[PDB]
Amino acid sequence: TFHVDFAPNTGEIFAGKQPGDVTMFTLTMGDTAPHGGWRLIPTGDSKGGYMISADGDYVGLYSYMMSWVGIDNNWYINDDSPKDIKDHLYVKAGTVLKPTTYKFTGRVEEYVFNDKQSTVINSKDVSGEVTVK
Repeated sequence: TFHVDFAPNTGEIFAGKQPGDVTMFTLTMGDTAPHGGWRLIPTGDSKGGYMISADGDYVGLYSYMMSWVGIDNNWYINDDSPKDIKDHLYVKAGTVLKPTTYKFTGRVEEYVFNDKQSTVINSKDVSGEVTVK
């Protein structure tokens, strides 16, 4: 019922100063069963909303669909609906990328609301690696 697909850009990205926004990873989340929302928690070396290169450089990522809350270490979206949500984790135009492989690790959490509080009903560890030349 609950499902999470997470994946590197299936395309090819090349290094240098990116002339447009570019998606590093796609993030798709959905459940028909009832629910209030979704959050992505960047774990490990990714804490803070980063991907990390094979060389050790940390590059910030943005979410198309979700709001970023620094003090909690998560992105979140409130959404009552049965449709897969498709989000892109991307870098902004102007971001300098290197010829290397970038890694992101996180945890997606599905929750439900109860008038005052939210409560986690499913959870999945996501992980991926995207290469550039």
